[PDB]
Amino acid sequence: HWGYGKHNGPEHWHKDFPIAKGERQSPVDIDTHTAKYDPSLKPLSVSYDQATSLRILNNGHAFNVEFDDSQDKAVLKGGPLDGTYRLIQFHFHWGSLDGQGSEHTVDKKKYAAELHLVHWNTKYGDFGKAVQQPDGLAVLGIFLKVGSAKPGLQKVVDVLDSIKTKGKSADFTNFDPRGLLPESLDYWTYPGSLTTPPLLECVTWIVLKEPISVSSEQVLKFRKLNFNGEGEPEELMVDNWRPAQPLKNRQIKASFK
Ligand SMILES: [Zn+2]
Repeated sequence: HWGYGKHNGPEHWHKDFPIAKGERQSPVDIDTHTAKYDPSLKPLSVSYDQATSLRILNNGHAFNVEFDDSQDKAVLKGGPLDGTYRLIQFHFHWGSLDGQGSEHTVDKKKYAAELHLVHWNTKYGDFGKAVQQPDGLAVLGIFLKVGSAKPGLQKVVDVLDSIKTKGKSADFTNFDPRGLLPESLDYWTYPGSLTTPPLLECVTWIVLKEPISVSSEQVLKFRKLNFNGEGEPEELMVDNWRPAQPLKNRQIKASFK
């Protein structure tokens, strides 16, 4: 019964998921002075023009915007990756206040939120098989700061009322995830894990340097979601982020100087 409260939050997760204290856990602090530029990293290739969104779901921990991943329609390639990784869903982590909410931090700076575009390695055939492999997933992480509105996020904001509580879903077709990207694709990369149980160590992380800006009103609407199901005492869906984990024997690489 893991979650983000005092009694079931990230300091507890190790009791059901011992990998929580593992060698390549996520998120991490990105120390920008110690990350090394790696001139051998290729530019990233984000091919989302044929992306087919289907549905949006409140899963009790976050909301997921789900995609049709039965063919190579929206893929991530290049960068640190070998092969082709298919988009399956995106979600966010965010805070109760603008001073916190992101999972990765940059020189200990916390952003208001963090977007995760989750992709799986097509060499493993499906998502469930991919998460059992050390190179099974590529997660594109994008920070959110509060400032100007993000026009391409507003369709997401406007559907959240219809999925307020755990287990609720809604049709969510024709959403274009290109409208969530910053201008630059400069990134940091490192090997890590899912940041929620089961905390599997199967992720190549690709964290963009450039945040996107969202409005105060936009993030206030994320904070009206609920962790509870319908007809349960209201617990607002806020601070659904895991804090930074020990880097251990890992090097964070930069794509840029
Ligand atoms: Zn996430």
